[PDB]
Amino acid sequence: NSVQQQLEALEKSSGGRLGVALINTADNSQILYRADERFAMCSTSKVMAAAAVLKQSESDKHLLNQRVEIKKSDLVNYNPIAEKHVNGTMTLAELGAAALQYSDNTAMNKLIAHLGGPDKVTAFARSLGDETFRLDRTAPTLNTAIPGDPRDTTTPLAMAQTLKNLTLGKALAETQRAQLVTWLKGNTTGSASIRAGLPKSWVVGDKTGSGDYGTTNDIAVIWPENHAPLVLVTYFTQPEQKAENRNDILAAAAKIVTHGF
Ligand SMILES: *C(=O)[C@@H](NC(=O)/C(=N\OC)c1csc(N)n1)[C@@H]1N=C(C(=O)O)C(=C)CS1
Repeated sequence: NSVQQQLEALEKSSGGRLGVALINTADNSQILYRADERFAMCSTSKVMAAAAVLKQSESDKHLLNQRVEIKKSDLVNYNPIAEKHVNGTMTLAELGAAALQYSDNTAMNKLIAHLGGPDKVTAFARSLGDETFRLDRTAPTLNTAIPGDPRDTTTPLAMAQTLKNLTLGKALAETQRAQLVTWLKGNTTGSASIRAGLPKSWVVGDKTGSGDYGTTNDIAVIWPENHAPLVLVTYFTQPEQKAENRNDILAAAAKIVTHGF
């Protein structure tokens, strides 16, 4: 079976819908599966919000250290870092780190509020040439992941292209690019997702997402030991609202598409 056959078979066995885009930066080749179809991003959208703040910081040397007050009323469904800082402050940099490395939903909301709302995140994506990304809601409602709902969606290929631009390319100034990469590499939430399908010693930066409809996502940049980087988006969603999330499917997809590399 070819790689395409392998992916189709994975989806068939999955009980849902799998979206994969891998970009091999060695030769600009791609491994694409439903890559122009829309999926709910869930918390993978946090990369775009953090990057939008990094872009602003290029032209404001005080931005990343700007204090943001954290209140009990800011707490939502999942906020392991922000809850430690109630009655105190976190900087915008600390909010970026918490959003990306712990998937702190309060931190995401502070980034969105700072930027001026979800539509400002969409505008930032558009500024990078991403015609597909849209952010419509704050956390946690951006994770409803209802089949066919266009809110808070993108396609695997659009997200792979933009993640490449953000981390390895044309989107950010060098210090800010490096900061985004540092954040992604230090993610704590991705052990069982793309990372689990790769050689243990490969360096990886990623951002996960999980939502309703068993929606289970991960977006990654991967640095092999002897090869150019790979950029990989694995999105997965299921037909029933209360389906279990399935990080194992993402690991399995990663293993399939990184074979040989
Ligand atoms: C991002 O995806 C976000 N997900 C949620 O807050 C969830 N629902 O909001 C309606 C959700 C659905 S299933 C589940 N576990 N959480 C955060 N993302 C993750 C992640 O896996 O990246 C988390 C660690 C914290 S919650």
